[PDB]
Amino acid sequence: SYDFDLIIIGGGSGGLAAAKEAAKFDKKVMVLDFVTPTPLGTRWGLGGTCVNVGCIPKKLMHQAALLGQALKDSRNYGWKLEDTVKHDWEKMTESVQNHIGSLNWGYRVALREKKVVYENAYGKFIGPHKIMATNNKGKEKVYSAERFLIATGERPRYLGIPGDKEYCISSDDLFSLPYCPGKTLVVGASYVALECAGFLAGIGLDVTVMVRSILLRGFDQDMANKIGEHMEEHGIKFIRQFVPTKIEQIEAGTPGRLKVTAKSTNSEETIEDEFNTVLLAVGRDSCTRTIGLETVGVKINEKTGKIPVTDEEQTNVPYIYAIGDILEGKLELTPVAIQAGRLLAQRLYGGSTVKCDYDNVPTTVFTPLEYGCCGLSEEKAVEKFGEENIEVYHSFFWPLEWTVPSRDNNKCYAKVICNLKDNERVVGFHVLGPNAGEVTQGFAAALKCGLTKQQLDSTIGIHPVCAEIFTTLSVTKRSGGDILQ
Amino acid sequence: SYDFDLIIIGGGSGGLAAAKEAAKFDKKVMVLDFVTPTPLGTRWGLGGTCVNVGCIPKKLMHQAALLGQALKDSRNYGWKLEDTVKHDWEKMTESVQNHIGSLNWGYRVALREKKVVYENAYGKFIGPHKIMATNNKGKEKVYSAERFLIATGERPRYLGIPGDKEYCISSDDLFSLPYCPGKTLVVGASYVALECAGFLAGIGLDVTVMVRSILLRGFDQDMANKIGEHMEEHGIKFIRQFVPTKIEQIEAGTPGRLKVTAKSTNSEETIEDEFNTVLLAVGRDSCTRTIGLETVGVKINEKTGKIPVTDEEQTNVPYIYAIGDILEGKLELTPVAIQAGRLLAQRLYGGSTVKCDYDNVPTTVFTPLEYGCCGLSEEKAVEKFGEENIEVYHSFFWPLEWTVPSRDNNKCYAKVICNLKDNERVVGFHVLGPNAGEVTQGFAAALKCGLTKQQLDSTIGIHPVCAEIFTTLSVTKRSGGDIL
Ligand SMILES: Cc1cc2nc3c(=O)[nH]c(=O)nc-3n(C[C@H](O)[C@H](O)[C@H](O)COP(=O)(O)OP(=O)(O)OC[C@H]3O[C@@H](n4cnc5c(N)ncnc54)[C@H](O)[C@@H]3O)c2cc1C
Ligand SMILES: Cc1cc2nc3c(=O)[nH]c(=O)nc-3n(C[C@H](O)[C@H](O)[C@H](O)COP(=O)(O)OP(=O)(O)OC[C@H]3O[C@@H](n4cnc5c(N)ncnc54)[C@H](O)[C@@H]3O)c2cc1C
Ligand SMILES: O=S([O-])[O-]
Ligand SMILES: O=S([O-])[O-]
Ligand SMILES: O=S([O-])[O-]
Repeated sequence: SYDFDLIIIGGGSGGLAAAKEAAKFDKKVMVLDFVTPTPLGTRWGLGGTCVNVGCIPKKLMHQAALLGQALKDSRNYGWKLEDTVKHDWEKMTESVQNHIGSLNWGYRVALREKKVVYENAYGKFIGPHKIMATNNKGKEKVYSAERFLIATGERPRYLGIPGDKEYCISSDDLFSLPYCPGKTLVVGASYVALECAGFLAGIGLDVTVMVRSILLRGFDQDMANKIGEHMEEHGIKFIRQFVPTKIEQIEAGTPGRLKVTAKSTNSEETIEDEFNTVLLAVGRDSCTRTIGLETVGVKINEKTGKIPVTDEEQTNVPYIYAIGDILEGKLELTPVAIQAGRLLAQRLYGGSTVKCDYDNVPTTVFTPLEYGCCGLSEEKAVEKFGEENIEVYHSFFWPLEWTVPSRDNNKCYAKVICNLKDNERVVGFHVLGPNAGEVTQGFAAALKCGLTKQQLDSTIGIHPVCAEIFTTLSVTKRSGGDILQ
Repeated sequence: SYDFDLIIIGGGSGGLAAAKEAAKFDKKVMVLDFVTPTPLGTRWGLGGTCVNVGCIPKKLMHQAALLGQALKDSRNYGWKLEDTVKHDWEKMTESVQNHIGSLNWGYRVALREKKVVYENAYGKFIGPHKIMATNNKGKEKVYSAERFLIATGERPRYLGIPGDKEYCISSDDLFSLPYCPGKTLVVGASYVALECAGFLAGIGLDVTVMVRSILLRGFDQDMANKIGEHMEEHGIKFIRQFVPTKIEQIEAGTPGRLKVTAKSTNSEETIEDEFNTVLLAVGRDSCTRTIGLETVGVKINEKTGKIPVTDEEQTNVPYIYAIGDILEGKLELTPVAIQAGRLLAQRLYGGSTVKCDYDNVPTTVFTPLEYGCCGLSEEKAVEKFGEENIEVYHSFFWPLEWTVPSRDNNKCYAKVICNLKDNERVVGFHVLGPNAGEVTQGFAAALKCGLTKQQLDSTIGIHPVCAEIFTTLSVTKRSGGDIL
């Protein structure tokens, strides 16, 4: 018989959630987790991308930037605070790493209490029902299991140019960087790029963002553009329609000096500039190519690296499942991986028939001005239902907290997208402003219940809170009405 | 015919909202607003309780307290900030009044643009379809209208004891107080009492709360008790089951020194202590007794002062309507008054048949730890549906922002209340934590759509944000499971 009921390959958000849930049904479970180091040698503990080099440290550094702004705001509220307050990168990073270390330990303890075997080893299939585990010393051991769950996540992509691995960093290195990045170039335009750029500027750095085409491809573009305009007003420089072709080291150091050469995407024009740090945020690649899928028959999308799965998270191979960021056509989010993992365990071992619902899943981008959304972008809604059947209600708003400091009127923005063919069903929700994620969450539940504009209008606001703007939206884009407060 | 289509008595949240909406239908409208001064002389501009002496300044002073805590938190996030930061009451109050002054102006401008007549005069009915308006010099003018809207709001209550009007203040005076209150006694246990106590402590004052019976009567009591415990851990002192019997002035000043004597509610025990400022937050009374209702036949509840109305906001007198805090059995909230006013204007003049919906209206209490809720308290749900038919799911949580400063784990708290006889319909929602109102608003919209537990569980969380706790609540009170 098999060594385990279930072996899980990857101890991140999805893998750990599935492992804890499967162990409630008295199953024998092993989790394999290993962190291959970045090209410059960075590694970390158990818990995956989110805990170590993703959501958690990112939000903490965003909070540090927010706190910088709160120091300024406090003066008009009467706090007698000295004029210049400087920021200490090492102190910040030490507190972030301390918290991450406690999570690393929490997860190890938790697996032990649930009687899940944890092996700090890299897993690679070698034949049906069999996997090889290789630890940090190169010792190999072979294990078998009745079922397997692939939850290996992704890792940052490089550009394939001279000097990129040698001199640049990615998000994987940023969050434990042992020196202040200094003058920084962020290459890319994903949410990670913009978030990182945002918090680095918010702690006082000179930041530049180099963008291949557009910001936040896949997100509502009018929202994306407002985010960018706000970043630019707060001193972040944008270089539009360029990609780096090489990175050269002018001087080593911590940080050193780097010369970046870059080429226009739509012409032959070339540019050069120098930076202390270059952060590459040009996508992520799925960890699906070096895990012996070919020895067990698992098919993947050879071009993207993603794994297609059934609506129960089964690969083409019936005893092998997959969840999380490696899935094709799903979403790269922690709570999605967590829900997929828990529900999977419940279907396999608890008799449940409930499937993970990947529709209308909310997100938030933690740019200096935060952006929460759920459902369709305006352009997707127009594509799906037709322009004549879509009504968009919108407004600017001004958080009360920002009045006394006297800043940033008419930046925060709210809209809902309604389908006129279906009782003005709210098919998209978008907010730009503080605590955007806190705002969005409950409206995402309301979308699950079929919220219509009429229901939304009958809902009473809470005063004085930003979110209440959603209960009185009466001006449509189609009307051409003015929406400046 | 009449001088006006509609005369509105009271230029506060409800009255202004109704006036702006009625003017969209090309009606001739007047708003009467007058602010009778507090016993110590405080007065203010157009806009009502909320703008001048309620929601707006209260949330701004709450924000000042929050910023104090942010100063502390900033150190662990790497900001090299000096050890002691002091707070300046006058600077805070000056900025708050400056903002209120821009709102006073905004509402006058907005009436004028809508062609609504604004008269700074106190209104008192004198006969059918007729009202007398008295200005600050005592000049009287008579106006008529086809319909009237009463929206006069409420004012703070005193205790009826020696020294109370002479030496104490209320919320009406607090927000423009020209000096720092110093050592403060807050008398009462309403949301106003606790919010004011909370921000005063948050800006560094020595604060004591004197409570007659319980905290936040009318609200979920387990939530109320957690709020109080949190206040107490942060240095707010509570005096339990006492009421003041007199206030005596030891020394005049700004602030002075006051001696408060108080009596136990359930014994003969007596106590004394001294304070710089005494803030009374012991309820509010409806401005319904000095407006000539008897000359037009409008019936009120003589005991409470509140006005019963139909579901269309009509009093017993068919050309006279009422909205806002004075209504019997409704809710004392700005957005409720605003909605009621707008929808009333639309029914009277726009052919709408839509009524204000007073069910599952959310609220937030802006105590140091904020409390948002919507729907039923646990004890009201149990009364209404029966204990065996109620499931409560709950959990503590720890905002990520609080980890690095390393404080206050297992304080923030979330629960939903479900009706097992109706598909686990979520009939109550409760959250204790930061940004509680931002969290509660969308869940209130979900309650309007009939949210069930299954739908809530199928909703995916946003990570890492406090509100996501609501999407994974699996532990019930009934199960006895541990939730730390
Ligand atoms: C900068 C950044 C910010 C983000 N912010 C957010 C956010 O705000 N909110 C949000 O919801 N999501 C966010 N995400 C995404 C979130 O991190 C991922 O959605 C989530 O971690 C994916 O979980 P997972 O289980 O699929 O993979 P991971 O958590 O990446 O776990 C994969 C684990 O498997 C390990 N592994 C890989 N191959 C092997 C092998 N062969 N054997 C053993 N172990 C292996 C990996 O090292 C890792 O430990 C962010 C991501 C990044 C990079
Ligand atoms: C300290 C405090 C905090 C509060 N916080 C909140 C909160 O966070 N959120 C919230 O939603 N609500 C809050 N409220 C309540 C909110 O302020 C009221 O619900 C709301 O203002 C009621 O609006 P209204 O139109 O009923 O009356 P008001 O705005 O009180 O308006 C009544 C107006 O009529 C004037 N007036 C009275 N009699 C006459 C007369 N005879 N003739 C002419 N004018 C007259 C009054 O002076 C006043 O201008 C708070 C209240 C207080 C006291
Ligand atoms: O601005 S120079 O140090 O890269
Ligand atoms: O291979 S999955 O698309 O059935
Ligand atoms: O106003 S009643 O006396 O007709």
